[PDB]
Amino acid sequence: PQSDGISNLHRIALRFPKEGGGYDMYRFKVNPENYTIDSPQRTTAIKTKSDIVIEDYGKDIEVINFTGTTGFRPVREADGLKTGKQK
Amino acid sequence: ASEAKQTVHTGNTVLLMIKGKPVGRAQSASGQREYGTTGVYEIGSIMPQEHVYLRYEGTITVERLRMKKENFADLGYASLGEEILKKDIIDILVVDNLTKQVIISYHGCSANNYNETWQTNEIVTEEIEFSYLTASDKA
Amino acid sequence: ASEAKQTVHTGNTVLLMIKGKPVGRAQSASGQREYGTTGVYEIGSIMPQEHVYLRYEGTITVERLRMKKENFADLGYASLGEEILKKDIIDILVVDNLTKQVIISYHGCSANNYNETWQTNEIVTEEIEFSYLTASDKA
Amino acid sequence: ASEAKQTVHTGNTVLLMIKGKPVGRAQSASGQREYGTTGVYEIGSIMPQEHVYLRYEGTITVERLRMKKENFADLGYASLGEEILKKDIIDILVVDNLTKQVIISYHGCSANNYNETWQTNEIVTEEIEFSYLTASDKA
Amino acid sequence: ASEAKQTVHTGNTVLLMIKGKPVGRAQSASGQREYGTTGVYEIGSIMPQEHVYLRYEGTITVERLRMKKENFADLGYASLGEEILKKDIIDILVVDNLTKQVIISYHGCSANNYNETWQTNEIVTEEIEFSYLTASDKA
Amino acid sequence: ASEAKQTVHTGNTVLLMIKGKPVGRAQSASGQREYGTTGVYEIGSIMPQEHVYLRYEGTITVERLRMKKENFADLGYASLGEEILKKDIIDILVVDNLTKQVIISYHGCSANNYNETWQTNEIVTEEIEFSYLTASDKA
Amino acid sequence: ASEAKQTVHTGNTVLLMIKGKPVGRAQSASGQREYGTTGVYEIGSIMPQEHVYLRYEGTITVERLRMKKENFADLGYASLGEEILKKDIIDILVVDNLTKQVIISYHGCSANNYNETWQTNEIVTEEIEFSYLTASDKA
Repeated sequence: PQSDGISNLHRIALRFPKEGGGYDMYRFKVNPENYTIDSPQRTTAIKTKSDIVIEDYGKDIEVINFTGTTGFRPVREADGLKTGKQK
Repeated sequence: ASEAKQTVHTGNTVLLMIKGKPVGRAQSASGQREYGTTGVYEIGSIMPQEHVYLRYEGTITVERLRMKKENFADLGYASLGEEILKKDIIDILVVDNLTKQVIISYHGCSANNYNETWQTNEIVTEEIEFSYLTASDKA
Repeated sequence: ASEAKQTVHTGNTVLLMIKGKPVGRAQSASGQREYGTTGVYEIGSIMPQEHVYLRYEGTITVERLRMKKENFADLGYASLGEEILKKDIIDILVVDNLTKQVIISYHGCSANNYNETWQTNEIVTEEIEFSYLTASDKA
Repeated sequence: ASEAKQTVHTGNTVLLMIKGKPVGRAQSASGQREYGTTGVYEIGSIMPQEHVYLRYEGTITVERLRMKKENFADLGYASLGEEILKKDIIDILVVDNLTKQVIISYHGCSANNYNETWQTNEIVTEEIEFSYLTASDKA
Repeated sequence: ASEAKQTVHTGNTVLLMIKGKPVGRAQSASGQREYGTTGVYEIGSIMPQEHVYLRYEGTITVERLRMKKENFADLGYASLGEEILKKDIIDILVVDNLTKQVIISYHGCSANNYNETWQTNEIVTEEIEFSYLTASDKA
Repeated sequence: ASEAKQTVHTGNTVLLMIKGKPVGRAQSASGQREYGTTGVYEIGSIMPQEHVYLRYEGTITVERLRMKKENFADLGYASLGEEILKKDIIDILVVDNLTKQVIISYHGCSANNYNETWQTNEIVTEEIEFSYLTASDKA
Repeated sequence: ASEAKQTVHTGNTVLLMIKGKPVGRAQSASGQREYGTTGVYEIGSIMPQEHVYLRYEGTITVERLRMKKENFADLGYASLGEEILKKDIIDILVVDNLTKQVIISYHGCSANNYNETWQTNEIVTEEIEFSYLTASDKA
């Protein structure tokens, strides 16, 4: 949920794979500043001498891109006290 | 009322010192600071998460009636033309007149500008707007 | 007319409390809170159809006459140089004199700019501008 | 001179109402509008062909002495921190004191800012700069 | 001295006529007309060799004390919301009191901004800013 | 003191002339000039090598009480709407009242704006801000 | 008190010398010299570690009451039109009245803007703004 006056903000988390199986849980302590998501389509257009032909092949590989800054002031961690540079 | 027994600084009880020497006929000594504070905004909430510092900025302005000798050029602080490159870090203090005890120091300064005015039936003045690295104090 | 019956708040019926202590010899405190409120416009219709809120731009300024000692910097609220670093978050409260009921409170302030002003003859004056995370109150 | 027989509004004969309730100790109630009018210029002539509207803009500012109770936070209009997202469209009227007849209405508002001042030997104030969608009137 | 012999126009010898009626209890009317005049410069010569005219930026402001009724909005010149839409072009004339000869005229005005101002105690004041297609006159 | 024997110009001893005709009830005649001077800076030194001129700019403002006849529209200088394109280079002088000897001339002008004010119990005025090519003088 | 013993410079003890002659009936002369001083910041540390100097932005303004003749333009310092061209570099000195010792000097001034001001009744006033290559002095 976003801050909507009904629930408090909940920030993004990355769950990386662990060498021996199972997973990490890297959660961001400041959320991104820019967040962009692209959804390209594989549709192509060819122009015949007397008509246009529209052809589609379905959904294409989506792209996720986002940008942000790690906080400055120290913030407690679920198993430590880690600063922004350590994060 | 009494000097030792008041508990606010009047301009009476403050000396202004610079290059280890008291100044005659100084007027104002305004010291302004900006720590460029601008907290991180964050998509998903309306309000800043923490307020954080982005660049120190320190200005001290001194204004003075122009004395016939020992003006800020004669005391060596101010200068005209290229000669400024020969100058070095000037040093400034604010002191208790009643005990000669430092209130604060400005531990490294340089001039921005050296404004001057002559006017009809008026007293001439120097003005200097120094920039400075840091300010500190002990005792 | 009397304190026990007047309907309006005044400079004499309020106390400004910082870190559990009353501020001495302030002159004014002023707070601006702006939500960056903006209307959402639309092609085909000239007028906006709702407002929305952008960033909680929240600030309080404190102007004060310099106590002979125990000023902000000396007592440990303002800072100079890389002292700004160490000065963790500070809390401020505006307090109703007789009962010391809360009027409003500022969870976690943070300095922006600090101005100490000396002038010919007159009393030394101090200015600080604080930005805070969230203002709040309880009765 | 007489109330029923003058033909100009003094601040005497105007009530200010908000959320269906009269306000105590309000001061100014300035309502400003901009219809972003900027007529089309056109190559081949010096002068605009017709003046046309590009975006409605409506601001109503209210300024008030801070009352001990039923301030604009207690009446629910203003608010501090995230809690604003819980708020809803406030509603404001300007009324004939002598007959309780509406002069104009502002049929949907939201706050921009909630400026406040405490000062030495002075009366405290609230200020609100509401933005609003539309204004209308009947009778 | 007398009206029948004075050489100068005054506030008392002029009437402001809008849509065929005299405006009541105005305070000031001021008109700016700027041609955007600009000089044409040249390589090799530092000074411009002619001026040319860009855009007829023409405006008149009207400031008025609020009549108890029949103000601009009530009588049907100013507007609110999507009423701005329907209010077709309006004409204004400045008129020489005795003869009601034309002084100047504004073919087709159009609103820009509308400001109604209430304040403690005092008379309510109104401001409107109009932009027009072409100013003109005949004797 | 005496007219022939003073050696400073009072507004008394100056006539203002325009299109070869003296003006009645003119007020101010401010003439401002900017030669866009901005000397060449140069990498390898702190200071400008020579100060050089980048664009001539000449403005003369005239302010006048609005006369009942022979206003700046009747004298043909000012104009309303498209009709300005029909106008031609106006010509202005500043003259010794005591001898009708030119002090300076403005040898080619055009209007920027034609600001006007009517106000309650006040004298009406014209204002013109002419731009001009060159200024010169002989004898 | 006396000229032979006072410690401060005043409008009455100074003479302004241009091209070897004293300026008559000036009102004020004011000079701004700014080095464009700027601090060099750094990643990882919030405060700047030295200042450096950019451009010698040096200026003097002269304001004067118009002498009946031999003003700046007439006597050959100010200029109009393509006269600016021919007016080679000019030198100015500020001079201590009794001894005519140098106070400060301006090697090679150059005009920026020239303003001649006529107004109803009052004395005609003149303004010139000069920019110079290097200010300097010798005792």
